[PDB]
Amino acid sequence: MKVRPTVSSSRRKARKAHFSAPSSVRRVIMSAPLSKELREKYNVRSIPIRKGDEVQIVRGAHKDKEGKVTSVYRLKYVIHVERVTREKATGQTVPIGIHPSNVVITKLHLDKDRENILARIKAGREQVAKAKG
Amino acid sequence: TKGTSSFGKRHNKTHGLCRRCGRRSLHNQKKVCASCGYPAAKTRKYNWSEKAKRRKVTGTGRMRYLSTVPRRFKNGFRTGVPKGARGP
Amino acid sequence: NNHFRKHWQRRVRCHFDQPGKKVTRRLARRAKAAALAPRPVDKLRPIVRCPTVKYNRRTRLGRGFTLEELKAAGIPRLLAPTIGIAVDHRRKNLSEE
Amino acid sequence: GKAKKKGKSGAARNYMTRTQAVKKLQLSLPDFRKLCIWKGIYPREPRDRRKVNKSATASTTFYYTKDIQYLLHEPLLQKFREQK
Amino acid sequence: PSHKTFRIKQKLAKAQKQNRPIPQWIRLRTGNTIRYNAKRRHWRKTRLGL
Amino acid sequence: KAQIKQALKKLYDIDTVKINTLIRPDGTKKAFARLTPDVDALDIAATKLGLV
Amino acid sequence: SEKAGHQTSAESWGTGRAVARIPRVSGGGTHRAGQGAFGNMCRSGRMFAPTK
Amino acid sequence: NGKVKAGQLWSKNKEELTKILGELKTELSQLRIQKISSSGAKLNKIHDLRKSIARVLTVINAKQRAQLRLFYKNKKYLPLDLRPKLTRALRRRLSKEDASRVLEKTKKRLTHFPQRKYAVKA
Amino acid sequence: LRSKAERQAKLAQRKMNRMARQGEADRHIHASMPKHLFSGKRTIGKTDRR
RNA sequence: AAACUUUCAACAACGGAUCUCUUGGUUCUGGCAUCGAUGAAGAACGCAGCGAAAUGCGAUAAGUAAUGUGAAUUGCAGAAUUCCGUGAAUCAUCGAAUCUUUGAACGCACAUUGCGCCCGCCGGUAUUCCGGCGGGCAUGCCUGUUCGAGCGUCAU
RNA sequence: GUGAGCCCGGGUCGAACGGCCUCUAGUGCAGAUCUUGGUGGUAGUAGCAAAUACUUCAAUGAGAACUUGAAGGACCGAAGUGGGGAAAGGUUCCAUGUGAACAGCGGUUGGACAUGGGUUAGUCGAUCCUAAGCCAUAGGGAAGUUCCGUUUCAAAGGGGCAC
RNA sequence: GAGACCGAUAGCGCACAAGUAGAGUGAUCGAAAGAUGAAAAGCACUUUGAAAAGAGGGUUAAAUAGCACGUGAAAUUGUUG
RNA sequence: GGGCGAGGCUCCUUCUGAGUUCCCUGGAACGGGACGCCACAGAGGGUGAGAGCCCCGUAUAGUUGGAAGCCAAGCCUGUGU
Ligand SMILES: [Zn+2]
Repeated sequence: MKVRPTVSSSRRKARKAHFSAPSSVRRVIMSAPLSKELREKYNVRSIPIRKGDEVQIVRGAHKDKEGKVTSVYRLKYVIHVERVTREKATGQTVPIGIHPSNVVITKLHLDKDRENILARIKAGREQVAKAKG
Repeated sequence: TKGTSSFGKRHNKTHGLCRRCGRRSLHNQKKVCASCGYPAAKTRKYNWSEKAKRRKVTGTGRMRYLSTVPRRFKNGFRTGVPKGARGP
Repeated sequence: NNHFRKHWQRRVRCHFDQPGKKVTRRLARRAKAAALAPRPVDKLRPIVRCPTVKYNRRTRLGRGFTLEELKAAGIPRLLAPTIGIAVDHRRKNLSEE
Repeated sequence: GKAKKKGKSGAARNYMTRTQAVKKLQLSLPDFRKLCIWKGIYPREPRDRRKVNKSATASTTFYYTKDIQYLLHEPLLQKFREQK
Repeated sequence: PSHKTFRIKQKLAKAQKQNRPIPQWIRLRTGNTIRYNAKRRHWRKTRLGL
Repeated sequence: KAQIKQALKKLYDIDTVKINTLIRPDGTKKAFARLTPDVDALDIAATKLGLV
Repeated sequence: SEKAGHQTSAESWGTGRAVARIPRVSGGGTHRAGQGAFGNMCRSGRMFAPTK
Repeated sequence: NGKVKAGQLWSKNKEELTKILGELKTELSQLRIQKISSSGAKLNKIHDLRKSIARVLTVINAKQRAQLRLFYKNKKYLPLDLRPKLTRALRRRLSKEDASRVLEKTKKRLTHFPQRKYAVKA
Repeated sequence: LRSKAERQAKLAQRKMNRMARQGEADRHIHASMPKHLFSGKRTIGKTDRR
């Protein structure tokens, strides 16, 4: 149960915020869990997904399909995974939108900012664990 | 002949465009706007038409300066730059 | 005898804000006590007797101590409001008691 | 476009008499002569003096309008007023 | 008429530039609700009111 | 007209004999600048303006 | 709201041969013109005994 | 080409900034004619040129205002655009010193009988 | 894509074509119950129409 | 007997009720005090590669700078991002800026993109002509400065 | 089940809902020349009859009385069914193309729809002048929004000369 | 931040490019209008028509969801019995 | 009369627990069954159907970095014109 007065439990306000959130907020909303190997390596549970990540789909009709994220299409809150496409009538291929909560990240596209994110999340989790233990 | 035949003589203009409020309500002979009361200093408004008041009240336009004021109040009308910011 | 011959609905006052106003008053009192600590939250009031023959059987707190009371207690009139004593120059002492 | 009016350009704008120069600079005659000598403002001669001033004679002194404009910005005017 | 003021001709210029149908790429946008120009003007239907 | 001819001289070294102007029905101004007979408007449009 | 169903200008067309005597929105050029107003039985009107 | 970054602009002084504004305006002037006479990827370049001109003008204005503030640092009267904005009511509000001025009798009374720190035993 | 957008533009006109408007600029709302035709009484004196 | 009219049923029409939904209203409660001549509210006109509107913005024109985040925007086209970075974004924040014609609206006017005046700067053969650019010129009132008027009161 | 109603079967459909006891109300419709919306008979009916009038061949086109060219026949009859303007309109002007809608019949045509193009001045107007008239200023009214006042009971400014 | 409130003829006039479209010389008056599908996967290709479209064949879990689009009542209409 | 002032408060910032385990239906489990785990968090929302443990958030102590104010235990000093 929420206790703070700045927290609202209004369903109308929650849906308005979710469907009118700007792009930087939608990046945080469009997060995906890490694989078990990545979680034990980095001590990180979830991270926002971006282009170049390797993902495995764990929900839906395209389950157990793996591939690279080719587009993070934030306008309909979906991602596109390579080779996870369907055929239009004319025979061309159109990508299939997958929600980031239906995939698991198997390989991270690593750079300086991603390492900073992982390091600060891991440090925060460790200091929370020491404070609460 | 007060109807259709008389309606054929309607080719003058009682009102022109008013410079201040943009409506076609500036009386061409009196030089007084029927809507906003130009060229009087005050804008014409009355309490017997709350619809007319809310058609032109503050916030129905652009708020080109007034919309920036609450953020400046929230930051306390501060001046200067962030410390270590690039510039002159 | 019902007085509803004016436009009474224009100035009907409801009191849904009674608990919120109690909360606001309590928060203001807490802030005042925290600002005034370790001093008391109020001033010392004298004991006075209510006027008229209906209420002269009962005593209550008054506004402030008289100048004669402060002089007989040895408290200067400029020091008295600075140490939590309320001062009333209008009241006089008509009796010894 | 619009028709020009006579006497609004040319020598009438190029020259002014000493009376007009003194009234323009709001000086006395000794101060004006002193400032003209100190700043090197020299007398001039129009081709036709009637085009500049209809009441001009042979003894009328003329000056350049731009020279009087330059004299308008001389800091000695404030010195003259301060001394007065 | 042929005799017109600069202000009047400027407002007529703005009306002439506004008098168009919507571009066809508008309807292909994601979440588009605009189907046609609902403020389109014609010289026989609605007066400019100048 | 003076601003148009000064702008043409400053931008393309173009010397004009006369300039006519009209405000078009869309609201923009159109200027007909007739060049001096010394220069060729076709050559100027080919080299500088690129209108071939 | 206390003003709901009352922000219209409407007058009855009187006793006649055609229509009911409900107040009707004046003016023209829109669907609302001539339509009933202010009644609890009318669309876009004030409800009977508004809640306080 | 056509993208000028603010980091290199912050180090220049006035002369080459006005120069670079001159070129960026000149390639904007030619590629407008290139836009009306042909097509391609040059539209990104005219967009970049417009933003570069905006950035250069911003840098020039900022450096001029910084120099003017340095010049007017120790002067009594400042230009109106260099004076602080706040609101009109804030600018007409009394100064802190004038609002804090008290009378001589009040100062003596506050000096010799201030509000004391005290407690009452229970 | 051009064929699809053109089909969308043609399908956007179906309601106004059923309403028989002369294009998207015809938004005229006519009076289907005029006050002079649906109010008042005819007396012995001056009438409002012949 | 059919057709026609009516009734009953199935399917198909017409029309948009019902049911479910709700980035919206309505009412209450809590907090806060912040418009404008340093030019407001409002109006008009413009600005995107491809927009009419809504939204945003002002010729630095769906925007600039600064801070932060850290890889997009998307309908198409075209370009990305040295990804181990002064750095995408229709991102957030926002202290520096820009801010057209107007409007209490302020040179005089305005049913005119009309007519001026003052002072500088630049260009065209130019002491004179022509053109452009910049800064200014409303009213009432207050304090002060300076220039004055009056046998109004005096001294000399 | 007397009844208001309740329950089930079958078909359709797609995300919520019900029984019992209490609590609560914007709680039960055939009417109000009721409101809004939708739909019939009338009825393929009334009608589409002022302004004298049309016809032939060819082309275009899926389709031609009302598109075009030619060929004929007529009308306006110079106070015109001609050639140009003022007000008003605002792009209706011109070229190219065109599904539907509109042109009370049709339509390949169109003032319709779509994309583009088009309005060049020292001499034509405006701009300048004043008329009938209107508005500032001085000053006086008015609680005031403002009213009167336009030459006033105003210090309301120009020129010249100077050793 | 909430509600024993309303759930698109309700609730603000406005849940939508709403004080908009539109009307009036003007003061002013002032609407109608939400819902395909989880995802456009918004029907390739063939055939008939000048075209609109139709039929095969497809997509979809479903077109008995085809941008006239959730469900699809009644008045009223067509066919069949 | 002056000057320090530990410490505290207000405001933006970094960070926080646990299943996508097996079976059935289904286009898609967020449904049913089984086995667990977290909980100062079983408020709310999203995700292809009713999700504490898929995601954002939610609870509580705190924990990074920054700015400007206020309160303040105490401590140095001038002394009476
Ligand atoms: Zn006006």
